[PDB]
Amino acid sequence: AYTTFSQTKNDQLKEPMFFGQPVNVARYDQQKYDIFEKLIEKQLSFFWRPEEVDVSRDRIDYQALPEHEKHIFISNLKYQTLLDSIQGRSPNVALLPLISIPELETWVETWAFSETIHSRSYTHIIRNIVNDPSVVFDDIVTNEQIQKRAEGISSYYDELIEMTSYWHLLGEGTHTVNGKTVTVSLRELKKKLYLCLMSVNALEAIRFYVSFACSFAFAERELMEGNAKIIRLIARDEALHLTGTQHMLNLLRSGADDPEMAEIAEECKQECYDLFVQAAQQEKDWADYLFRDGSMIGLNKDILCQYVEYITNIRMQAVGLDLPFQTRSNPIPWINTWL
Amino acid sequence: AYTTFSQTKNDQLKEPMFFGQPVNVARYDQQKYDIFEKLIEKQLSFFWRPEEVDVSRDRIDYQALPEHEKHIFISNLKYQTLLDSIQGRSPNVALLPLISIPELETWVETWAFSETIHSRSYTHIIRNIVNDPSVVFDDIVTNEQIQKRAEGISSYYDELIEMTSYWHLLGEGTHTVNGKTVTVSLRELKKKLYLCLMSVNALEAIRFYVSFACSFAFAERELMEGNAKIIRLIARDEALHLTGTQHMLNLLRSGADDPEMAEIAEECKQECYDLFVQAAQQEKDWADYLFRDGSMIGLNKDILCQYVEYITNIRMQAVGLDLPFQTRSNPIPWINTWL
Ligand SMILES: [Fe+3]
Ligand SMILES: [Fe+3]
Ligand SMILES: [Fe+3]
Ligand SMILES: [Fe+3]
Repeated sequence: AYTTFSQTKNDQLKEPMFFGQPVNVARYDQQKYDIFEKLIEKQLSFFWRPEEVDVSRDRIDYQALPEHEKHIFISNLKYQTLLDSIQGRSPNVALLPLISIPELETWVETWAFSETIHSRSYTHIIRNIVNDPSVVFDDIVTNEQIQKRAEGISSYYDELIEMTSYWHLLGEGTHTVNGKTVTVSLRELKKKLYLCLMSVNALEAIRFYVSFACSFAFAERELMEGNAKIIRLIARDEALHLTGTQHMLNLLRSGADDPEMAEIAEECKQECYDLFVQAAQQEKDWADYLFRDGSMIGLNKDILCQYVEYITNIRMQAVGLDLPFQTRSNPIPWINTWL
Repeated sequence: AYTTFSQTKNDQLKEPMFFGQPVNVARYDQQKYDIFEKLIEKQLSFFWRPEEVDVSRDRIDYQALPEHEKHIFISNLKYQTLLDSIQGRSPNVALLPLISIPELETWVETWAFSETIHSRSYTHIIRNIVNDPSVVFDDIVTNEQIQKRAEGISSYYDELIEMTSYWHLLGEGTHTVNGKTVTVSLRELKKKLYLCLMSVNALEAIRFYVSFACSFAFAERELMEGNAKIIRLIARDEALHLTGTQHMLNLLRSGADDPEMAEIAEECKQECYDLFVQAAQQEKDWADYLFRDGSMIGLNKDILCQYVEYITNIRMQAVGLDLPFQTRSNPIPWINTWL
């Protein structure tokens, strides 16, 4: 059974990141892993609000864009909004119940919070460039291309949450539920967690960076400059987010936190590799949708797909996966000005 | 089954606050209840960090305090830390899975986040006034007086979470779990939610304000002035927090959100009244512990108990409960300078 204040006095410096005794006292004078304390402190130092960015020129730019360029821009913004709708809530609902050290617990809540600022900022942008935001927001849910990605990404979270509820209620073992063989295994729940974090790492480290390239390609043409300033702030946060999941995954991998996780991560490695490859392929297929009606100065299906391969290689190496693509230089080095 | 991105395109302006379709798209161009949008905007405008307050003089003050005055101060700070350890995590774990409108979802995550800043600020204070913070933080978990209050407060949250997991997995009905009669009723889950919010409202609106009086009584003597400046910031946040739960409770009460909740709230009213009375009595009994070794200029068991009765009456009226105590003027009007 899960509890919001566990009554056992435990040494929180010896707890594992996940699945230990739920955190009772929230204290910040000591850390098992100070990366999480440093990320909290940095995310707090970055605190920004969308309304401090002038987006008033972007309506004119948007109106002046050719129709296929509107399609590129607004499809990209709808996807970002989709992704951070998930990211605003899911770290809290999915990970918080499983965390057993206070610095990780507070990082996850600071992370999710910073995502709601991202979500609020996409509303600020949408409201300022179209006449009827409802059209945009409704299309996020019903768009065939977008909901393909939503269903895959949300399933990593949903499956972790469902298994968690079974574990908190039933505990480990083979259980009878209405006459069904429900086998609750902590090793399996640990696998769901590790895969979910891998999917979240691809989400922030690859999927959002593909979208940043689209946003900044407009800024390179001196268009949608209010949008670009916001995305600069979002990208600076995203670098913190993906660093956190990088450290979670690698600490789980190393056996330094939980020795059972090290062998789980090895049994999962082909699964994780494949999950990352499928995400990169999905992002490549998304560029076909973005550029279905034509391309724009500085960005097209070919260039963006090169960038998918380039960034996927970097992120996969950083979590110890093999590289799925040929090594290559950055095909859009102008993006570095914005990151 | 709970889902982090529900694929049905729903009119979020017609959803109920709780138990409807989980929020898919996070948008902020429209609200069913704009109180939650206003609270988000205000809490964001208040963003502060504990390290911008100078607490360097408080170690000297603390050292100069007589031993019973140290006991008053540090017991109060341990309780505040206890309470916001719970408040840092519990809104997210307990309420987020049940929310079906985006402005409420984002308020709850902003609320919980602001609580982690409160928790970080108590670490900042503790670290700066004692030599060994571990002694303080360990006593929060093992202190007989403190864990009485922790167990009661956390049980409202824990019971709501447990019933939620049953509801998401099993749905409504009479179910067989390992041969047990598990009756999942949404009417009963709604009752657990409404009582939990009542307990959270007493927590922020009464229990913390009793503790604010203790902190500010030192500031009135020109002692622990760094602590007092932090608690001023915390109290200004707390006024937003309790306003949110006030509106949640009253909207549930009125039947404007969910007509089934209106009749549930009426069937719960004696229970809620009693829960508030028990909390006020617990806070009165806490003053006996605070002042067990003596009192200080401006604050003693009698005065603080008067303030319990005074503030309890105000908060209970604001959520439509009858007043348990005689009407009385504010016994500590100097507290208004700090609030
Ligand atoms: Fe984001
Ligand atoms: Fe992110
Ligand atoms: Fe607080
Ligand atoms: Fe609060």
